[PDB]
Amino acid sequence: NECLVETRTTRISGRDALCVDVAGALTSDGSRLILYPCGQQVNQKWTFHSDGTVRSLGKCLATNNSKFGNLVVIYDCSKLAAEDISWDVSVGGTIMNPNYEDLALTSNKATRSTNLTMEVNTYSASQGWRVGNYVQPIIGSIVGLDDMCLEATDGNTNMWLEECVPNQREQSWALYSDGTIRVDDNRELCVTASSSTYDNWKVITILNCDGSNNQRWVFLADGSISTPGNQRLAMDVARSDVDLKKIILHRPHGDLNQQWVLFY
Amino acid sequence: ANLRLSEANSGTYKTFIGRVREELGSETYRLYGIPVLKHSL
Amino acid sequence: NRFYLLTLTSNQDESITLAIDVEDMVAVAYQPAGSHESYFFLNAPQIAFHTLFTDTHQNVLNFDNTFKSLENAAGTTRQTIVLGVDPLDFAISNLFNADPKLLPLSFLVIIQMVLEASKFRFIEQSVAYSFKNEKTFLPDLAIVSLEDNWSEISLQIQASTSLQGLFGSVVELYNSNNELIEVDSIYYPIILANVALQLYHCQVST
Ligand SMILES: CC(=O)N[C@@H]1[C@@H](O)[C@H](O)[C@@H](CO)O[C@H]1O
Repeated sequence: NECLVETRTTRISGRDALCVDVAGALTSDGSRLILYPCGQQVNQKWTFHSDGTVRSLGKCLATNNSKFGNLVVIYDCSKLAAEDISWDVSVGGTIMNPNYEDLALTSNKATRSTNLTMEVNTYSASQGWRVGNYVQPIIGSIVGLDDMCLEATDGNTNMWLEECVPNQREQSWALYSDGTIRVDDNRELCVTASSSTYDNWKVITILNCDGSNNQRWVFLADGSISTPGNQRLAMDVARSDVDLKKIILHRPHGDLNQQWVLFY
Repeated sequence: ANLRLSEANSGTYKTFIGRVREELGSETYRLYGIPVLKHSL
Repeated sequence: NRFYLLTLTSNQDESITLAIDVEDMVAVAYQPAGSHESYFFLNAPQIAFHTLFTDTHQNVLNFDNTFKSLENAAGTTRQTIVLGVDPLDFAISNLFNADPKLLPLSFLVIIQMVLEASKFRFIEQSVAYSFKNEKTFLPDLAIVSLEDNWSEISLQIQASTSLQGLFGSVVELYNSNNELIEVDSIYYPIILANVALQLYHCQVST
């Protein structure tokens, strides 16, 4: 037991709980990587090294606009430039190269076998990743003020606080590796920040999961349910008043109406 | 840091636990947002 | 200084002062208010005896503050010991009157509902429900696995600063239906949003 960890072999799961997969287990320099259903396959095993590289099949994950354009690929650590194979993982689920600051690891589609790319970082739910060996959605209740539970109301189209009822289906949420919070009874449906407003703040509702930057959330150590990246906002119970039936997206202040607990 | 059970609901319990965390957790030393226990009081 | 005093008062207005070692966050000793006796765990630090309740006659207990020792002395596991409002009231009472039969059980109740609750949000919230609904519960693997792995989770969090939020070792935690969740990184809300205080192991930074 030691506070320096040298290398670690784990998995990376992203959009729609799918995994980062080196396409058809290919070993060649320039073999491209795709989103694919998670399994124990060697090409879904990713090893992180203290040098900052992230590797499968003994080769390094890499991005270079001159050589590969927009596409993310595995390539030899000896051959490639040290700039192009170094990586950073953030608590909010962003995987990115420190040299290519505007860009972030992306899956432009939710479907399997889709080539992974380095797009412009909008902190979108298609740019959200969980590094870790447990890839499954984490299912629980989400508890706010007055020990009340978030409930999916109006045929899974709105969201607000109700008195907790154990094993009520509409009070169960599934937290996915992409940072989406999804209706347990319908996994095509995401907690989303709407265009509709209350007191000039976006109201939170349930819409179809579309991989936007309105449907990516991170549970932080401060007890907030927040948007990733800068210009951060938090989920909050409007006016600390459960009777308003309105959850809105507010500037973070860490008060009770912005505090939540995952009851798993 | 007191807890009275006659004057006790969910809200006062949470406030009490909140104060224990305040007093035992470092004001400046945090990792990923999570406080490390204080070296002294 | 090192020891954090803390008072709990029952429905019968009997109050006790409990001392916590800030280094481990463990209970070391306690005194019933207006009493000539105090009671120290067998493994209380030397400094506890030196500095706390020197006013009083310091008695040393038959067990230590580890969960195993407490379970052994209570004759039962944390997985069968009821928590809630009335259990806490009973526990405070039994410490106050120094009832030798029920001391270890009473400590298990108080430690979980105060110290373990302070460490984890999941435990805090479980206890808060028992207050609001006035309904007792028995901890299962979700609570127990958090209690047992706190030190290890704290270590892995510090260790994770050296390699992109990845743990040096797997921690085995459970959800409310007793399903295993093997955690090997900080990128799980059951760690990052749960752990409210961490044990110091190493001098690291984020
Ligand atoms: C799913 C996908 O994008 N597949 C394409 C494939 O259709 C294309 O012909 C090939 C070049 O051989 O490169 C792959 O990335």
